Amino acid sequence: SGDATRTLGKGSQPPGPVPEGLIRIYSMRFCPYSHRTRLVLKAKDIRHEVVNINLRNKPEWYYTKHPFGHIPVLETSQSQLIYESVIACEYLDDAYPGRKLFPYDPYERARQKMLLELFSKVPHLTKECLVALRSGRESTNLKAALRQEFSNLEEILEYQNTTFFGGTSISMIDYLLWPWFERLDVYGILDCVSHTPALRLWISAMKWDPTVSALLMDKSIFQGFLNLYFQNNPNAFD
Amino acid sequence: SGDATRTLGKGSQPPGPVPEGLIRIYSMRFCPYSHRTRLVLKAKDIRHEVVNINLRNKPEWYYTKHPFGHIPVLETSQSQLIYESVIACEYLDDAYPGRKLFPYDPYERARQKMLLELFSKVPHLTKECLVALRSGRESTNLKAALRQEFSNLEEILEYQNTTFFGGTSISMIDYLLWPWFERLDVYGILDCVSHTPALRLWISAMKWDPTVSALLMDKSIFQGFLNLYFQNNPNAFD
Ligand SMILES: *SC[C@H](NC(=O)CC[C@H](N)C(=O)O)C(=O)NCC(=O)O
Ligand SMILES: *SC[C@H](NC(=O)CC[C@H](N)C(=O)O)C(=O)NCC(=O)O
Repeated sequence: SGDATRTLGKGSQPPGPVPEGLIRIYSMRFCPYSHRTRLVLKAKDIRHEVVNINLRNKPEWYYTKHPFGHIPVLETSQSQLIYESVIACEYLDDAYPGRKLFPYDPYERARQKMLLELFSKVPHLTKECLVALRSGRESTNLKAALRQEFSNLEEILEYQNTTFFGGTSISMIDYLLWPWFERLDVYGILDCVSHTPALRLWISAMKWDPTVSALLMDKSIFQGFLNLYFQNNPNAFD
Repeated sequence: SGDATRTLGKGSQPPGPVPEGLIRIYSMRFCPYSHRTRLVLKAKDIRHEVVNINLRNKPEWYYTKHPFGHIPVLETSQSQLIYESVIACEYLDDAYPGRKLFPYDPYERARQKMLLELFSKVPHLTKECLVALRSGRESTNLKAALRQEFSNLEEILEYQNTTFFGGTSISMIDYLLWPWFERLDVYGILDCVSHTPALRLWISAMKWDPTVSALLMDKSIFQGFLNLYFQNNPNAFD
């Protein structure tokens, strides 16, 4: 919600300076790391501007935002740059008022970061699973590894006996995990959660969250992206 | 300072419960990750107990502190477990009063975490360098890679024109990086900072810090450790 604009690529005008009272995020519509920070921006009700970046043909000026041209990057009114999706999310939460997403209790807050670490293998595994399916490979081994990681997550929800990873209602950790879980269906690996019932309840509960729901990707647009993407078609990155 | 005790290994008595008003850290005298958390414990003047763990022959009960028996682990009076050195350090800083090690400003705090990420390749590279030297390998390539990482760090200090990574005086980020820098000499890779003058000034400045100085390892004990270690001698882990 609010990121439906053409990407800027090589030869594009850099945006103006960030206006006072706004923060800016450099994103890309299909990037799960950027998705994570956009969820936090929305959930916290932060006034912001989304600038999409062309990852195949990056604007030369974009390397002045991140030395390797990665996304997400946050850029403030005072010229300050913040990156790593997790560092970005955490900064957003501390810097801005209203709803607090991380717990106040130091221990509870640490627990969520520990849960974040337990999840660390999932992003690259889902990616490897996708790449395998998209080349026609019998990706039984990667799926088996993903299922294990998801079993590790299931045991947390199951032990805590709460709907969300951080308790009875949604919080920071839930948004941090969300984007890869949204992608399972289109990735073709929704079956990797067939054995994890609390994860499946969590997925349902997440979709009902105002913020999660507002930012849900259109499934058919996303399928088109993946087709162009795996053909290395420049149109994917627009 | 305060970690000069025999390690507990297989068949060892587990320690009692953590007494009210104390936090406990599971460590090992030569572990750089644990060293990081001990520096924070000391710097914050936190009342604590250090329990050393035998990494070659782990106590069976230790898997009830960390599922893979890693260190450091913090254990509280209320039975709570916190791990990952960085998560531990961060929790310590938020939970305990007096001197604050991370900056108060959200942006400045985020910057330090960004500096921590820039440093991320250094631990395993220094380890690979050590392993290479200790088997008699012409480790020119690993040293070249380490030197690059150290050049990346030098440019930060140089751009900021301050002694410490977080400013004119010592702070959290400095303690987080410290342990690998202490180890360069005994590792045999002190020459990998020959080209980085602010890093070398920083190293000198760090050694003068009350906390850093208090926890400095004895060089000859450490050489003995490495000899036993690379011989897979059980005595290394005592
Ligand atoms: S989704 C696009 C890529 N983003 C990242 O992999 C950021 C990961 C960070 N670790 C994080 O923010 O958490 C991306 O920037 N791809 C462009 C590239 O050239 O790598
Ligand atoms: S120094 C001993 C080892 N510790 C770690 O590698 C912890 C690293 C974490 N990422 C961190 O705390 O930052 C260790 O626990 N070795 C024992 C083993 O069997 O791996």
